[PDB]
Amino acid sequence: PKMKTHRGAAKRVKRTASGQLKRSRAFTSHLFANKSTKQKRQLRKARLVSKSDMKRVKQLLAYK
Amino acid sequence: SIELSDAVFGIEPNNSVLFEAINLQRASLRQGTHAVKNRSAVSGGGRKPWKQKGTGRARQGTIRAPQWRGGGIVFGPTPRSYAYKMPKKMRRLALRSALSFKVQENGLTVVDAFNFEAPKTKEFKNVLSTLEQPKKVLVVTENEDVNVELSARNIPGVQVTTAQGLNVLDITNADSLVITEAAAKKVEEVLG
Amino acid sequence: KLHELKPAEGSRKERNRVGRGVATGNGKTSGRGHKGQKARSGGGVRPGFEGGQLPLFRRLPKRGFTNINRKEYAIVNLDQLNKFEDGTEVTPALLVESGVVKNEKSGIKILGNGSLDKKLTVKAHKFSASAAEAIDAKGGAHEV
Amino acid sequence: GKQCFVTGRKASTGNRRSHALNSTKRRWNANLQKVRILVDGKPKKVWVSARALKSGKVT
RNA sequence: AGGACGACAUUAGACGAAUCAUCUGGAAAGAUGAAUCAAAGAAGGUAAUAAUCCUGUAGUCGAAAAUGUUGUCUCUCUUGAGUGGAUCCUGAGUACGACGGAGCACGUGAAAUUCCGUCGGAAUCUGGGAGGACCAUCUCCUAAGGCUAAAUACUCUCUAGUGACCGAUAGUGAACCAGUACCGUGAGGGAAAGGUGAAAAGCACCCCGGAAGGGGAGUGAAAUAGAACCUGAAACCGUGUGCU
RNA sequence: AAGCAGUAAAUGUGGAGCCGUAGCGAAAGCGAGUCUGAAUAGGGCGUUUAGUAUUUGGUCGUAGACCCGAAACCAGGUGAU
RNA sequence: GACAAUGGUAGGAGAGCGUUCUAAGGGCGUUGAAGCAUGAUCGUAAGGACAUGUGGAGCGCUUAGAAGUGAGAAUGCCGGUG
Repeated sequence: PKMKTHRGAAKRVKRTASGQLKRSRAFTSHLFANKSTKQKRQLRKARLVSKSDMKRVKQLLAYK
Repeated sequence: SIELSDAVFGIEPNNSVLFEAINLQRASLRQGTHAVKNRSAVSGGGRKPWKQKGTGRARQGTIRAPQWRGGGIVFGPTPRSYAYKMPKKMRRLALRSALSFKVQENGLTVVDAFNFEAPKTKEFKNVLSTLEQPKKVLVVTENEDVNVELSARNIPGVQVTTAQGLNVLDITNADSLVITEAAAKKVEEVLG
Repeated sequence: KLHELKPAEGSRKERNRVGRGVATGNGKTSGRGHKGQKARSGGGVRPGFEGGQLPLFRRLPKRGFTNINRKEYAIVNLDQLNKFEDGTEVTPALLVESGVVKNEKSGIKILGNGSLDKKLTVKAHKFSASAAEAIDAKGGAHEV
Repeated sequence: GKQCFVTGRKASTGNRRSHALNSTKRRWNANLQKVRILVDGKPKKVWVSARALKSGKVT
């Protein structure tokens, strides 16, 4: 049958033109009195997944 | 006389597409009706026969296991289809390459209208002898001709067909082409 | 000649057969290494998550939504408009039959990457603000 | 088993759930009552649900 | 909703072209020469390998009687639309709501549409429902009565036919008189067993022996082809011997 | 692609569609630029545009999935000779 | 023609031998097919021939195609025999 995509990965990433994935940042949910005002302001920018995780999880997003 | 066109008969043949067209037409004639029983489908089993530990014998679970004599084929045949496909331009180019090979080999031979009013194989055998054709021949026409296929269908090596029924395998298998002056322009208008 | 056939060079290869001899180097263990979970008929672990520490798409936060009325447009840059003779009032019908647009999704949008260098009368659904200037500085109009 | 005479009411089957959604099979019976209704041939006593006994019957 | 009205199909069948001679051979279909048919060069048998020896194939012909399907003729059936609007009708313990469940891709969630058990319970064309909580305006429709062919799924079974399917440890468990010897109180489980030769021509008769079994002599092209029958291998068991 | 035709042939017709020609952004939406922000100021991703159909080989996913093997668990029956 | 290089498990890459079947071409066979027995033959290996005996009718070669494709070991299954 058709291969099934990961429905919880498809809510956390998006494909860039080169085929890289644009993820989001962890540690931004609560407990903000403990993080610096600079470490809170730089966790607000999205980044790309690594080469290693792309090695691991790249069949789960073969339709994305 | 002579009726041809350099864009359906002057094609430089394409061996790499001709091989795939022949192999495709060969793979598409296979039935594929071959099956075999496995552990699920062999009658019997469902009872361990030796009680596992406490007996000097090797531990077993079924009398229909792939090792026991009498049951269980591991990965045998199964009924599957064998045909595949390829682009339309490649199909057309394969036919053009086959016909150009018959032309370059000096196989093609155009003739005027076949005229048979009653079926008879003596007449067709004599017509081939007059034209001095090889034992394997392909008689092509514009439509179905009920007195050219009733004759020349019990002769060994003579195959009769139509302009809208040309294979790559039946052309590459013959030795000579005997087309008419209608089927020639018909095939030049279909292809090319 | 059916008794003399050759595939194009580099077109076919031998498959590889494990479990048949030690000269092949895949006969015993079949390239699967020694005892482990990855050496058992059956297999290894589910792809991505392994049962071990926390997977990657269970450790990053979700994001965004999907708009139900998202409208997408079939894009047509200016340079694709050069295949049309002068005049030749261009519509989404001529633009699909000509052979530049296939799937008129929600309409067509003329974008302005390239050089027009013609005098057309483009009729589209939406224009870019850098394509209207190009289509009207070579002479020409555009109705929406 | 039993079932309403006039209409067709009869027990149905479903689940019964805990506060943790632990399912367990259970039944839902009809509110059948032994009522002596008046059909000719003889007045006979039969099962009738209390839903049909309201607003129209013979007894 | 009951009957009367000639063509096809099934269930037996008939006709059906064209080859002779020599060598090897136990035997010709093989090799060597010449020759014929073909709407027939599919296939099987025949003392070996056959388009022309047999059964057949292409083609054409056939049906007392039973059945199926089908065309026409009867046999039935059977008043179809357009205006007008006072007023009357238009499926009720139904629709729907609360509580407890289920079903919708949809896990009670903001959950629409749909069913069930218990309680409550509408309106009547200005009516009633839907357009994913809910309200208003717009658009589409008219529940609570029922029937229905085709496209679709499958094969115990009959009729033709096919296979880069097996070839007796394989293919059905079963090519054999197998679901049987048997084995179990029972439900139930389950094997293993193919082949003389072209034709039984299957050894008249003589000799040793109580018989079994031989040794001849005959049948045969072959008897280490003699029914413990094609071939006959390895482990294993022997008899003789060359060097040690 | 299914469908139609035809020797279960192989070969025509069919262009609903599907991939690519343009991205970026949660989205409205702008367009080779866009998003953030007061602001190209800088930065992130782009302008890298040659792809596409079929097919041999390697590997992965869904199916028992390289082969043999439990102690058991559920359902329906058979047993007090 | 000069120079160098060539141990190897797990495993990675390449080139090959052989088996059953299919297509097309070209062959062999009762003047004796395959199989099976022997031999003091050929190839770098997998393996290929030839001669003799037997046997008793089928079988190779070339080029491609497709796989139930090659077994000393699983207290492996079945048969035979120590």
